[PDB]
Amino acid sequence: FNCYFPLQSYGFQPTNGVGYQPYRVVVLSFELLHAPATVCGPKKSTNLV
Amino acid sequence: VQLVESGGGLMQAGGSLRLSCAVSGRTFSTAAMGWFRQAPGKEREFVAAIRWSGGSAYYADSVKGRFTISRDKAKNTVYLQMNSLKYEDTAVYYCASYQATRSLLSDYATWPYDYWGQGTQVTVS
Amino acid sequence: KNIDGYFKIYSKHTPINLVRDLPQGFSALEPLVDLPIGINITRFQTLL
Repeated sequence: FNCYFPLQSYGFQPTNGVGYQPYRVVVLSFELLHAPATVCGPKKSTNLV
Repeated sequence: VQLVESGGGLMQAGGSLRLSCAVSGRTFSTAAMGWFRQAPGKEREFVAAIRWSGGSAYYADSVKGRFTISRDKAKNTVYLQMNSLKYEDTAVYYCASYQATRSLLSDYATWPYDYWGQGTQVTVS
Repeated sequence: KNIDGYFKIYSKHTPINLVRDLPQGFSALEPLVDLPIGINITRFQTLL
């Protein structure tokens, strides 16, 4: 009484509503530190003038 | 998983008995085990459940205060202590495994479980 | 200092001649390392 386990399972069946269907989630956070920027885009570099 | 029960047999009313059921394979750390029983000609009935993590126990009313369920995590074994045996307690008892985790323990009384042991007969004279 | 889960180390080496305490004066510590640990820290110790 008033003492419950904090976690609970998901019910994932093939027949479940799209709202209840499983979704895989990736969250990308972008960070500028006290450090060189080391993750860059594929944009090609050029000569310096 | 495979569930194997032991400890059934003939006992006189008023005695006490400890059941054993070893759980093996992919034993989830945040699951629970329950014991249920089916008497000849009756529906399967929940007896007691224990959560593997933390060891909190939930009992059916017919046995609460008389029976104790326990588990030894290191040994992966759950026990049903059947004290004050009565005639009506005569039945086949099955050890049952839950994979799904519930926030409300009482839900394990009604949840349909995944795997069942073979059962061991206890008969109370 | 371990800020936001990033372990920052600044340092400076200078020659000194004193057996009493910290020399009085002024000198700046340049950064050396930034470790992206995310480790919660509350205690530490020295090894000699």
